[PDB]
Amino acid sequence: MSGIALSRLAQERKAWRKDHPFGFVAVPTKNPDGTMNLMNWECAIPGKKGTPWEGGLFKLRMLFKDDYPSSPPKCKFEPPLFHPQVYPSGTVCLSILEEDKDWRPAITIKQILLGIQELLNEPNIQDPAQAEAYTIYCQNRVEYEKRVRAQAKKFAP
Amino acid sequence: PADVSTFLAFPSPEKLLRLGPKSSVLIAQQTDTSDPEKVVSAFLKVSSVFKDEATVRMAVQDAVDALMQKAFNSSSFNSNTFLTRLLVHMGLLKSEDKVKAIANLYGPLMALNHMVQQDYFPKALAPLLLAFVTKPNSALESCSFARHSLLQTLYKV
Repeated sequence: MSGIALSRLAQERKAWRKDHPFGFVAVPTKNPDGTMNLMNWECAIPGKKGTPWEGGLFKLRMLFKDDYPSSPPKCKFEPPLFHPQVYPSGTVCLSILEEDKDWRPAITIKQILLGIQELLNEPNIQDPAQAEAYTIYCQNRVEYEKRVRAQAKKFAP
Repeated sequence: PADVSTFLAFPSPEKLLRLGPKSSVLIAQQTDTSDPEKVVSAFLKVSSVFKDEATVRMAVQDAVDALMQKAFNSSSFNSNTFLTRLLVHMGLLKSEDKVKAIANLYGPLMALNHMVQQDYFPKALAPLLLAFVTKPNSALESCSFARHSLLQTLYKV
């Protein structure tokens, strides 16, 4: 009974295709039979120019639950990224991606992808999702930025 | 006389001592150290009975050493996963899965204070532990003495 979610996602696809930020990618995956799987999207976020993430293209998957948009989609970097707000599993943490926080059925895929891009160079360190990146960020900022640059070069398209 | 399962089910200083003079070996022997989650559980249950009294302090410390030596000395044991799950169960790091953080961190902090001074402890884990024990948190703030002690010890690792 995913009808409502599918109706919304079909429109989000149309909107995204009509206009989206340059360098970004967001496309529904395909089912084995060739049809579109609007509940599972393959996306890519470009690093912000002027930041240590510049040049990198970070792939992530957006998974929508049957009750969307009552619930936010689950966004996971594939592969997992080195960042204080990214779980070792790859799941990204953002207030707008939490049903009990700032998620609102109205939030768009564009807003989410732009929000995650913003998060990349501006990590909210108050409540980290991984101990490794948080520890380095806090104990040696230069080393942290050094690892970020290496990672950005690694995922350069 | 007592048994390991009964102790783990309902931990108490008395039950630990009733395990006998070989209690340390028994705790490690009866714990499936191939599973980080189970090692975290055993570590927390054992440390939960810590009391700053000779017989109990020795019993808890010895148990922790036997357990952690066994766990850490498995070349397959993921020490990073142990640290992460430990922090999650102590309520110091968020997780994707739901876990009810333990109520009192006194014992766990005192047990850790002892553990990080042992040869079997992977020093690479010290910075991560330090990062999350120094990070603001009400549970730790109410366990000031134990928290300060552990941090002072971590400075020496």
